Amino acid sequence: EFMAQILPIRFQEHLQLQNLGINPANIGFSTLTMESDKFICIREKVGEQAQVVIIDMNDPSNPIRRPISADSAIMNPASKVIALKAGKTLQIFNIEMKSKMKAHTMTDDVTFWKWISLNTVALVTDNAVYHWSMEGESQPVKMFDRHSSLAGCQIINYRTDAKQKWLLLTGISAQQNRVVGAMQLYSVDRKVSQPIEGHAASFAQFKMEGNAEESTLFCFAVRGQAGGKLHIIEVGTPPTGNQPFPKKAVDVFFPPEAQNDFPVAMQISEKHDVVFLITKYGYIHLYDLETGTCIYMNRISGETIFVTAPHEATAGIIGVNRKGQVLSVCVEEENIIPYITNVLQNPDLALRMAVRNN
Ligand SMILES: O=C1N=C(NS(=O)(=O)c2ccc3ccccc3c2)S/C1=C\c1ccccc1Oc1ccccc1
Repeated sequence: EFMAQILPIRFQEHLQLQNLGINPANIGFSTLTMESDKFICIREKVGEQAQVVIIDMNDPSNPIRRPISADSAIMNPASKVIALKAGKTLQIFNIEMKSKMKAHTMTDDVTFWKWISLNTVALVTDNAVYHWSMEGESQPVKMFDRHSSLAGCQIINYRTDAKQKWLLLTGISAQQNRVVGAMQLYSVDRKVSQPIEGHAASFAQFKMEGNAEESTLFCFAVRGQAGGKLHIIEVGTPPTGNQPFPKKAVDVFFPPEAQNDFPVAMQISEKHDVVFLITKYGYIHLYDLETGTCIYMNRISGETIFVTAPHEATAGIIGVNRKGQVLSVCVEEENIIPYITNVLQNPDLALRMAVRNN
């Protein structure tokens, strides 16, 4: 209780989507996308008519709404560009210039897709993953074939390292009354896949003390038969001159009343070298990227948070919950080291954080 009033985080509510004319039935994974902190896109069928709604997070009181039919709609992370699909037909549309950009017809249905950069869409079929540039004439390019361990899964995420050399596909399945995560880590250079049991993950770049060059880290969290675990590992050849990053493995805690909770989302602060982990029940956890030390845990949402993105300005995490609350969490930069000193009583981490300068 000493200094218990000083949190290491700042929680913020940004929006309530039901106050912006969004039907609650459409606030969910199949109909609402948030590919970055810049936009939220919702598909709604008002009467017999399919509509696409775009909320510009910089102008949220003026949603853009159009009678456009699509099975899925994802805004570009940065520009006023949208990808739409209808069956096997994909199109990318330049909203700003009110013009079509690119189109492609697949032979296999796309069951999941996501923007992975300012200019590339990843496409997941039942049997493969493709990357499609929004520029130029190029067709999607196959990156890898799907591993059998993901067969029949609901795909929930796809993401890459910054250099697009380490690719990660995540799915879940219902095995009796358990939700089991299955990941496929693919190395572009080695042309090798590794199946991993995991629920949520991210990549990060991290410059170790004593090294001149960044390490590419892969962090994943799982709740399996052994309970909750978080792993932080370097992937790929360490830059010449670097020492290797020692792999970290730490517990992920669930209270006794939360036996059916599990990880659903992860984002990593570039600036603060902190991992944000969100659970199905609406808990957030913070871990130190370097050591895996658990900094903080709390239940921040009464409803499941079903989509997240980096929150750029604060190097935090932003998300939408099933009632339509748009919320974020970030490090509170002036309070985190007091909290580490006096509540965690971890002066090694207090020092290491100040030395990084944060
Ligand atoms: O009615 C329209 N209203 C618009 N306004 S907008 O550009 O600000 C805008 C705004 C929001 C959008 C959301 C999703 C997809 C496109 C959008 C475009 S463009 C248009 C028709 C149109 C124009 C050019 C070529 C074809 C057109 O028809 C379709 C376009 C995409 C999918 C299906 C049909």
